[PDB]
Amino acid sequence: MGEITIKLPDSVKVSTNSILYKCGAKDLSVTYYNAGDISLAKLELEDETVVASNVISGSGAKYAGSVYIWWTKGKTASLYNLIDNPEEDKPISCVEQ
Amino acid sequence: MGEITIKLPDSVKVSTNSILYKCGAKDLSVTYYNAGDISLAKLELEDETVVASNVISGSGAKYAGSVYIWWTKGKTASLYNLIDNPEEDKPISCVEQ
Repeated sequence: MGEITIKLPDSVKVSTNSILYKCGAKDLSVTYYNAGDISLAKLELEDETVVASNVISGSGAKYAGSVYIWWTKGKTASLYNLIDNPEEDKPISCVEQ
Repeated sequence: MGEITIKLPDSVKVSTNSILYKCGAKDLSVTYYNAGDISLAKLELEDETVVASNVISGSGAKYAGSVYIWWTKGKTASLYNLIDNPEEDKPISCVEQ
């Protein structure tokens, strides 16, 4: 296969945005998938490839996928692994590129 | 468009399972998208159509999407809306069909 096709119950428009973030000394390729309310972000992490959904948040866009939290405020974003850091308070900082 | 294509960085196999759950007196069509670690569930809710990702859990499969929590233990599953119920403790019970 190689690809996940989610068929949406409508003719909604679907957009794909890719961003390069630099997290410390590592690269991270994140691709966003937007279709109205639906918003996914595929995190191509070294540890495991994750597809996270946009979850409830107050400021920024919080994304939840496997054990990961991808929280983006603008060009900045915080990477949380909930097993490395169950408190969700010692994130890895990333910069958009 | 009408469809979300997530292109996976590999030739992993991708499977699609659809289930009918009955939640009280309503129907719910849920489709699961599995590709290794990656696991999504499109919830075709009356309120809004949601695509949730599999998140960290201890028992069952917990899925997070928008303000929704879809938690499945077997044929049973609990639907939480975090704005209706911020405590995540008064779920709507659903039965597989």
